[PDB]
Amino acid sequence: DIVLNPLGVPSRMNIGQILETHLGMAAKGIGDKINAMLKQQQEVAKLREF
Amino acid sequence: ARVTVQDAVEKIGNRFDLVLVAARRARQMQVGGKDPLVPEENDKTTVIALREIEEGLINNQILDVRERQEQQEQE
Amino acid sequence: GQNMRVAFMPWNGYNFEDSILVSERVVQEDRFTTIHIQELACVSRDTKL
Amino acid sequence: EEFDAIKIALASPDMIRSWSFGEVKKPETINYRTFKPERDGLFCARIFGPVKDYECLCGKYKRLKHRGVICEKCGVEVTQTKVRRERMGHIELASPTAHIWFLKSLPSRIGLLLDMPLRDIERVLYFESYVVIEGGMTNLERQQILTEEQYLDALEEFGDEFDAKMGAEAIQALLKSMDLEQECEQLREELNETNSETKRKKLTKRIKLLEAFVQSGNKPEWMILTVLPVLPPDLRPLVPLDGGRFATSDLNDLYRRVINRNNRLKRLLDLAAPDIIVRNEKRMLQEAVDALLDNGRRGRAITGSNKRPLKSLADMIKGKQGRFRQNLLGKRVDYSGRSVITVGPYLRLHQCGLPKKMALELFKPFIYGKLELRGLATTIKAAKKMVEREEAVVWDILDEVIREHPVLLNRAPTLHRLGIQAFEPVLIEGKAIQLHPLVCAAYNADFDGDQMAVHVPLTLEAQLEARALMMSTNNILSPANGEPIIVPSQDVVLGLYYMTRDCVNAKGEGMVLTGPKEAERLYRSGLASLHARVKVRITEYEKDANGELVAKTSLKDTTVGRAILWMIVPKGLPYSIVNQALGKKAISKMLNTCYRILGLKPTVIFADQIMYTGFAYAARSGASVGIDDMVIPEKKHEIISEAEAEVAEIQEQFQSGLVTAGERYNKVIDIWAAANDRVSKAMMDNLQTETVINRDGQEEKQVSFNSIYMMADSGARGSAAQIRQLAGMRGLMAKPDGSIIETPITANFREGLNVLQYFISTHGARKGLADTALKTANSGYLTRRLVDVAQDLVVTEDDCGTHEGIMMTPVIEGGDVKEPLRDRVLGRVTAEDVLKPGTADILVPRNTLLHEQWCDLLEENSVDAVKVRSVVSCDTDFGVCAHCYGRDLARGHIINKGEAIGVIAAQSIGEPGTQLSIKLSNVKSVVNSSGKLVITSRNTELKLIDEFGRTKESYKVPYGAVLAKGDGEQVAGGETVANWDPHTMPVITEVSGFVRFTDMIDGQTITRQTDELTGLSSLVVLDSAERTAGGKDLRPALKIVDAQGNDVLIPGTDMPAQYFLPGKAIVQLEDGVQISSGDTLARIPQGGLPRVADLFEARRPKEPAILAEISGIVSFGKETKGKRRLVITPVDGSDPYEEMIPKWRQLNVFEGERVERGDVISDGPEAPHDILRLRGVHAVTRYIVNEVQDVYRLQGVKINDKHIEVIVRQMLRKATIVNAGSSDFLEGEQVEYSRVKIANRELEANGKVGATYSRDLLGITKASLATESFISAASFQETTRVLTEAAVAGKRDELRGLKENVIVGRLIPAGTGYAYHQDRMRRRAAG
Amino acid sequence: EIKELLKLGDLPTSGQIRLYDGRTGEQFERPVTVGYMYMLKLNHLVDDKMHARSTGSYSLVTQQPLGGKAQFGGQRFGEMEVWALEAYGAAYTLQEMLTVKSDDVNGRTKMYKNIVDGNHQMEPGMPESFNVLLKEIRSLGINIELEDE
DNA sequence: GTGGTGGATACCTCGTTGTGGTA
DNA sequence: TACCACAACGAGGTACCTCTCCACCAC
RNA sequence: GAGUGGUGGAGAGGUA
Ligand SMILES: [Mg+2]
Ligand SMILES: [Zn+2]
Ligand SMILES: [Zn+2]
Repeated sequence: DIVLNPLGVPSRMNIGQILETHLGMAAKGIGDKINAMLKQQQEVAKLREF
Repeated sequence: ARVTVQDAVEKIGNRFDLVLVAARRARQMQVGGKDPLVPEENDKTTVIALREIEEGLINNQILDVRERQEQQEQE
Repeated sequence: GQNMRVAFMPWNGYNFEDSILVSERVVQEDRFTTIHIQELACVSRDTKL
Repeated sequence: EEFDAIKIALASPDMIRSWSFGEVKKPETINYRTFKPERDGLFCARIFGPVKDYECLCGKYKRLKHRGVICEKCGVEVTQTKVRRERMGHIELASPTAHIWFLKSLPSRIGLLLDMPLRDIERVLYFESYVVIEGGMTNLERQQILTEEQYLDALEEFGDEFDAKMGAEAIQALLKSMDLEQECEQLREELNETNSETKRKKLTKRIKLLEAFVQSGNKPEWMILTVLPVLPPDLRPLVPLDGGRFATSDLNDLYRRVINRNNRLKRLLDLAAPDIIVRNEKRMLQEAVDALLDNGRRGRAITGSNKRPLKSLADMIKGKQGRFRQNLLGKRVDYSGRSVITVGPYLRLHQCGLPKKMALELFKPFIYGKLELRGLATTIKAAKKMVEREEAVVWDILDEVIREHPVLLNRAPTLHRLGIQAFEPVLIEGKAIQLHPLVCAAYNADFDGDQMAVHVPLTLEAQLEARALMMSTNNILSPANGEPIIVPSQDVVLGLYYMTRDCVNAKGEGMVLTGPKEAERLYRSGLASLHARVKVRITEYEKDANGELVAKTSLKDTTVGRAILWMIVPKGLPYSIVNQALGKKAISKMLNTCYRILGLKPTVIFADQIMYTGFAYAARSGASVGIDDMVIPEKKHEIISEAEAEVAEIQEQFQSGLVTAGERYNKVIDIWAAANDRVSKAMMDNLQTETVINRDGQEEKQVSFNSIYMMADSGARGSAAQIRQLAGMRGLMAKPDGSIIETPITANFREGLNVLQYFISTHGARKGLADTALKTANSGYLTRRLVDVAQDLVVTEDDCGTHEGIMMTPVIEGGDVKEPLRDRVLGRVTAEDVLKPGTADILVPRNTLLHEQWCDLLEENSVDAVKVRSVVSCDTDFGVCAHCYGRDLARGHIINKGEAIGVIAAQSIGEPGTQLSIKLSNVKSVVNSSGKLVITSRNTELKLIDEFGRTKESYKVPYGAVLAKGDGEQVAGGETVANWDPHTMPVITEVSGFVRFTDMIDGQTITRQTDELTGLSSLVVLDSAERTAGGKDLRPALKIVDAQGNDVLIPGTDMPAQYFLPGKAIVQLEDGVQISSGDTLARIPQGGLPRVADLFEARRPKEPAILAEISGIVSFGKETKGKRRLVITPVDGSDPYEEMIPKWRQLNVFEGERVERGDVISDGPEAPHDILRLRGVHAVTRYIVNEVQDVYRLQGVKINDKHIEVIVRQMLRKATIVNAGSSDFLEGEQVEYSRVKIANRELEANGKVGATYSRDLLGITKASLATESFISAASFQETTRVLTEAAVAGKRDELRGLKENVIVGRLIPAGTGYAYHQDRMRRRAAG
Repeated sequence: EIKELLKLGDLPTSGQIRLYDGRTGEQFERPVTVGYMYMLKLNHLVDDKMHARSTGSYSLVTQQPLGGKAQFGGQRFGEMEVWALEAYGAAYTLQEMLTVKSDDVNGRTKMYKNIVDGNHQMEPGMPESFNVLLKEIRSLGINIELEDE
């Protein structure tokens, strides 16, 4: 959705956006697995376990 | 000269004299309605006058003797 | 703000010197359309006529 | 309507009346119900003309047919309404009053005119004391100020013979009675008897005042106002607020106050009030009119009704928002848009994307004209509504109007010259101006919300100027240095680096290709990657000596990416340009090489193509950053642990009490900086050489494809310091007090700091972001000061014909070559030939422009130094010639006549203020008994010659310092022969023999003491400040003699072998010893931007290095005082010179040696005043240029030196007179050097003696104010001062500078308008 | 901890994935970093920022055009930009930007009428702010005038 | 509405330039 | 009478955008 | 003889 500029990072030294980008992708990976489990409608026990 | 006028700079010798003689020619085309001797290809009078000087049908003394010639045949 | 998918790469110059290139689907989902409520006033003054 | 000089002088009351159109006689401004002005009020239409257009007040006449008549019922004159802002009023003041500019603009000109103190004149005009005008008795002398008790005592004493008055009428009568020619004759006869400095200065100030008055024809009575004029009413206007409440200007209130108090004084004068009451009202009237002329000047500024001080006439003229610098130099302008900028990569070099809406608004009358020309529009209203309906015919007409009609994309702050560039616009939808990515380095634009303006040119002259002068494809090279400003920047650079770099065995390496076409076919098909090392057949084109193009062809062992870029590179360049990996510096050198090889057309189209392919291949790489891409060197914590262990050991040894606090703290500093260097080195190694997993030769080690290292290595963004702060160690941050914190930030921006390290980092952050505020403010003030010094300079002559100039060497000081001869001398025009063999005995002719070929041949011949024509050496009045200037950087060829050099140099100096064998010379020496060579002179400097004959390095050696080598030998590197005593200065001799301790007796000049370590007696000499009565009149001398006692004669001179030693000398040698030649005798112990501003303002520094003033032998002249006078007596003439030295300030030279004209006496920084005064102009220019380029070289800023030479040439315009000849110059007059030059020219033309002079170096501020163009000085600074002095002298301005021709509103005498100005001035001289 | 979370998500642990190119279909050569950053939208909107002016209102004291997007005024062509035009040498552009595009009423009326008629020609004149300065010094009490020739 | 109008804060930092004081 | 503290004036960045707030008195 | 008022000035905040 947004193609940012990679050269904004190394000189301006805001590595918080890089770590936040990785952590955001992890958050959406978990949310996508939960959305997959709900759209397949697997199990309330499998939801509780995950 | 439609992107770089350095050929007209080499033809004249100086940017300010280039601007002055091209302004003289463009004023002659917009007031007097004289015909641009280069084919115009749907351009404005300033770039037409720069292209005229860039080709070499007009310099400062050429325009001066031309205006003096039309002056003496008018009088 | 809204959180949205981000790739970090040069893209044909269109993100050059702190610039951002935004997909169509950000506009199509209307993720960033704010509302601006503006006040215009009218007063009936009193001239001496 | 055609004036050619602005003449200014004082205003007679008759002149003020003849301006006027009727006396205002009532403080009522207008009415409150029927809003017409009153009769004789502050807006009275009978005085200041009509209100409507071609009307009267009663509405009788309503038409142009009554062109000008007088309405009999109102008294008004029907004209147009233009005369409402061009008629003036006058006020009949009852009492005379004092113009406050001539009372409080220091010096007041009345305090110097009447030779009376300002306190006494202030007490007179405060109505507190009387002054007698004339007195026949002997008790009261003329101009004797009396108090009121003394006044009434004079009344009861005489009362009839004298006349003592109080107030402005007293000083008015005194100004009438003072006789100008008689008192100036009295001054001229009273000056010449004695010449004391301060009184002589005041006397010549008064003679200049009186001579200026009698020259100008002003009257000294005219300083006292009797008829005060009134401004036109439409320049102190009265528009109300939205709710009917009327909000005025300040001037209506000030005029109301002075008119009301004038009416009350009129009532009290015809009422014949008591004298105390009428003098109190005269006091209040005087204070009101002084408030009106300058509110915040005399005393308490009268505040307005809204708790703010009122604005006076002086506060409406002068200021940062005065009339000059607010509405004359910079005007708000029509035909101008503004928008947020964005990036257009799809453009070309001359195009910008104007939005539809802004372009339809900006070109609105052009659209009207094309609509009427195409027969669709017949009237202006139909054209207006056809544009405001926005039809498709209007969009087509706009698309035809825009076609090749440029627009000027200004960006403010427009610091340097290239902040305005003209582009041919292309139409886009949207709402944001698109720029090229090449011009946003010239603009210093970042597309994060920067806004830019769009100014249109209208006339044909302006469209041709914006095409042929201000196009983006004409200012390729900056005028600060001939290195191009269209450099690719960070993204094109990442793409071209990723193109032209090579791996080891990537994909399809070792193939053989027909050329770039087949190679790019391979890469787009994907059968070979961009980093395979292949062989290609390249048909490169060598351009010969003339403009012919031969075609050679061979096989090159290159990369596929280099073979693809060679398709872009035009015909005329070699291949080694592209054959390596291309960083940013290599790409800029590509563009510069292409420029000086081919020209201006292929370099432009090559720069556009190189931007296109750089963007495309950067996108096809995908250079992304991750958190694994910042690799931390895995041996960081181990060396950190060893560093903290050893610093804990040093802290424990301190707490035990072995070492001290300062040495412990410095030990912590060096330990942590050494560990920081180790971690940074391991980090850069562990980042640089990491792609080692390879094959097909072996496990090979190469440079890495790491993304952070690639973006830092190509020159794209950030450097090794920022990479170190990311990955390695953040380092030792500083407290704000200039200290270094003990514990460093041992973390970085990947592991993340803790609280304390982040709180430490905020110190440097806030110090940087307040540093930017003070830096930008002071840089802007330096830029404006340099601009308004350097206005008056243009190219005027084609050649001044001189042969003088600066001997130009490559600067070599310190330890390293600072600038090569190429970057020093390239562009100049050679003053003389090169008279040295070198390699081929080259003799280039004088008056020769230094091309790159000529620079290459002089570099090959290795000429040591060249004399070139400098701008400060030119011999043309009012501007400098072309050949003394040299190369204009933005065009490559010589300077075309007319181009304003001074504003170019001012912008290019003041713009980076936001960025901010052996050889012996001058040697008199002797080999001692040990062979270790000492030096007996002061101005000896040791040189390091090369085996070619040129210079490697240069060092200054102090007097008496030791030297291990002889002359001519070739000592290898690593040998530091610099051997010096760090604390003491030796006083060595040069003859041999025995010592007789004469002229030193224990008790009054030497102290008997013994050293506490060796037991040997030492006769140390005590200073003359603590001596007895017998030591205040004699200098001790070590009479060094031979073995029997004869004072031997030094061969060459006739002076005896004595050594007048000063105090604090530790004499350790005793009697009966042998003294060598050169052995020791005794011991005597010891920013950037304000630096540039202090050098240019020409200030005397805090510790002036005292220098000598004449040649000869030096001795002491006055004793019995701590101010030691020094008689520097010449070897041929007498000495008129002495000097006062402070007590704590030491002396470095001795009274036995002979100095030259202008020797260094005392050490430290030295003032440019005395530098000029003893050395001369070429030396002071060399000093100023080297000392400013030191700052601009430390921060890494490229500036050609002729800019600083131009600024010094503008600093050196004046010249004061040491002796008159036959011309009309009296003595010591700070006059312009051009007038003295033409006066001596005509005096030698008709055969006269000529006038001598002396150049003087004024600073920026004093120079630009001392400029005789009073419009220029008044637009710069101190407006009340310069207007007062110009009005007194009756000056006129010749209107020859760009600032006054911009104020007045003609073409400037530069650029295009220079031809018109020389034509107009030869027409005006020709009739 | 973030790499543990990514391994829970069945993602590449470094965060970098291998993006393609939607333009030409093919692959980017090197792995690209992709995630979800929280983008704001600030209060600097381009509709409030963009403003243009051809011919509009004028001040009362100096007869030069107004300033500000509300009053439809023009951009101040300041002192630094005057030095930029000076050091270029565009004397005609500087003169037409200080007289007919600005505070000179007769010259700007002839300019507007001439541009509508199609001929771009310039008749200059003394600026109204300079006349204001003349009236202000003359009312201050110092005789300043324009001496002919 | 239409002429009249005088008092109870301090908190820059150089840097020239002019002025009374004194060895 | 030539140094000298001391006092007084005179500088201190350009361009832009948004908002609110505007003398008392008085027979 | 054919519509119309902020600039003026202060204060506060913001952008580059
Ligand atoms: Mg920015
Ligand atoms: Zn009337
Ligand atoms: Zn010269």
